[PDB]
Amino acid sequence: RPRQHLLSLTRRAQKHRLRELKIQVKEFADKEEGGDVKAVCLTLFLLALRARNEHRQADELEAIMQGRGSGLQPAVCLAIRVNTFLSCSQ
Amino acid sequence: HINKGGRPRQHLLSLT
DNA sequence: CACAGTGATACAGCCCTTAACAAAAACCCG
DNA sequence: CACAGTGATGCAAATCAAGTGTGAAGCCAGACAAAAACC
Repeated sequence: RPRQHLLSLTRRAQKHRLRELKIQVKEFADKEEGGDVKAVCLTLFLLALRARNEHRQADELEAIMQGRGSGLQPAVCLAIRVNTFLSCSQ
Repeated sequence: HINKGGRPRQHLLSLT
C-alpha cells in the first residue's frame, strides 16, 4: 500500500517514518551544540518558516516559547475604545 | 593534543 | 496657514535562497 | 406589531487561592504482531 499524509497521521503511527531522521538530529546536536534537542528542532523550524516566508507564524511560535502577549492592559483598551470612536456596545 | 582555541560555541538559542 | 480622516493605488524596503569571500571577536600558547 | 443600539447598574454565576497528598494519563524504551487497501 502507498503511504498517506504526514499531518493526517496520528500521535503514534508517524514513528516508522521519523525514527531514522531523529537520530541524526540527536547525534549532531550532541556533538555540536551540547545536547539540546527541542532547541535544535525549534530553530530549524524557524529557518524553514523564514525560507518559507511565513514570519507571522514564526512570531506566533516565538509567542508560545516566550511569555504570551495575550491580554492587553485596561488602559490601552480604553485608549483604543475612545480614540477610534468605538461605542461600548460595539 | 594541543588546544587551538576559537570563538567558543555559544548555545543555539543565543545565536542569530 | 485646521486638522484628523476616507479608501484605493503605487512603490519601496526588508527579508528568504544560492555560494564564496571578508571584517572581526574569543581564547591558546609559543 | 422595527430593530439594533446607548451606557450605567445590579444580581447571579463562574472561577480561584490554598493546604498536601493522592489519582489519571502521556509517554520513553525497542521489539513482536495483527487489519487493510492496492498489485
